[PDB]
Amino acid sequence: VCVGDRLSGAAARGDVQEVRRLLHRELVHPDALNRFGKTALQVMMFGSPAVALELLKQGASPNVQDASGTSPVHDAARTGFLDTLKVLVEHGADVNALDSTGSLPIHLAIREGHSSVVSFLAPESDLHHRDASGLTPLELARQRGAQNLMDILQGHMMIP
Amino acid sequence: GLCRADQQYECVAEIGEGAYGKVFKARDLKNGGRFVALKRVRVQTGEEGMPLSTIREVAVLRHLETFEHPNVVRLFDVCTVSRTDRETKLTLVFEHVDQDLTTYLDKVPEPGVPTETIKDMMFQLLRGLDFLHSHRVVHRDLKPQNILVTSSGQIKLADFGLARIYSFQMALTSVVVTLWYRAPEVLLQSSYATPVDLWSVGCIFAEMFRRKPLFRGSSDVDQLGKILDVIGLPGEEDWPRDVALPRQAFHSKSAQPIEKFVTDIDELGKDLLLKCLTFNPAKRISAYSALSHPYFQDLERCKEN
Ligand SMILES: [Ca+2]
Repeated sequence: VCVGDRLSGAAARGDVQEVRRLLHRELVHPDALNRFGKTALQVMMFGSPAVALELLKQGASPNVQDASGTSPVHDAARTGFLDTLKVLVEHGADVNALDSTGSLPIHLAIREGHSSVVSFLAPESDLHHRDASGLTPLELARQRGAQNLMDILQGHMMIP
Repeated sequence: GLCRADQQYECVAEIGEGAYGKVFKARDLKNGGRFVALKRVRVQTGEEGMPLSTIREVAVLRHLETFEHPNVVRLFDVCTVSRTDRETKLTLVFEHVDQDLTTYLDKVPEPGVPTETIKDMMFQLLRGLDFLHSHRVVHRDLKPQNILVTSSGQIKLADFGLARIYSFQMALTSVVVTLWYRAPEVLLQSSYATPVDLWSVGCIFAEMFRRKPLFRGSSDVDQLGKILDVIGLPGEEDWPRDVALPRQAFHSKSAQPIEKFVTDIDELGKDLLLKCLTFNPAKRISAYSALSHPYFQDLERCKEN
């Protein structure tokens, strides 16, 4: 269906002027489905917080998932764009959503090395949660040899 | 054909279209669900039953990919999805980065991109370009939209390597072509080579300080006039022979001091800038010589804290 194609195409190109035109000038529903079954917030250029913001201010559902359980907060954390992740969580995105490998957004951020994202997510994330390879966030970091990430995580776990 | 790409990649959004087919953002279901770019390329087959030169360009991209240069996007796979007597359909699977330089420049806070980061990003851009030119690949359409910028500030060049061919005005869709980064020898329809990309680097360098394109023309002739207003009318010996547009058709204008258009650039930057924005392609610096310029002297690559 064609408006969902146009709106999601614009979002995935980071064309914020066409996103704004479609949403405010043509008043299009921000959760319209494209021909692949996705909304614009699922497929958007994740390093453009201005796109996320327009879409969420107009009503987009922040907790959409695809088949597997991947949500926008997983992709923001994997790609490492903390500015867009903060917009998502300010609008109600769940930072403890699980994808199909049973990973949290912080597992993905650790795997890619994104240390400002891991500091932001550490205090709200379930740091005891094990992914499908049996690894908590700290165990994963240690397996990668990521000493800076370990220190961040362990400070949130050593409550005592 | 020979591979089932549809079982490994899930399309999620259409992001583009060229002369060879559409381009999709897709998810790589074998590798975590990371995003990749899927480019469909239909390869013409000729009388003799062999793929025509497009297959040779794809071979060049696979060759380049065995070096794994850090400042070009990775080619993860080439899938042949269909083979008949008239065509091969390939899907090229590229690394996809979710930010371009247009968006980075648009979102950065006042008062703009830090000096040191402009330097680091121009050094990576030129390293990527020197890698391509040293393997005889000219980009030809460098602009902020196909310079990708990772969330850690790594630059990756994208959207190069396939020959320019006719396509039904783009399939009839997507119709406004940007001339803002094109080199004067191309606007004059003269012969072109690798120096065309350093002209574009010069324009992008300026734009990193301005956060607005330097030369905004709307046609070949208007684009040229906007160029010459700044850098001045070239001498008769710098104007190419045998082109349709005469030096005479433009104003006589001297060069303007470049700091009228680019504020905040230091004196080393100005020199490099002017060396990329040199009208005669034979006098323009090369990417490899640009990497040696004194501008890059203090490249402060990751200290402590
Ligand atoms: Ca490789």
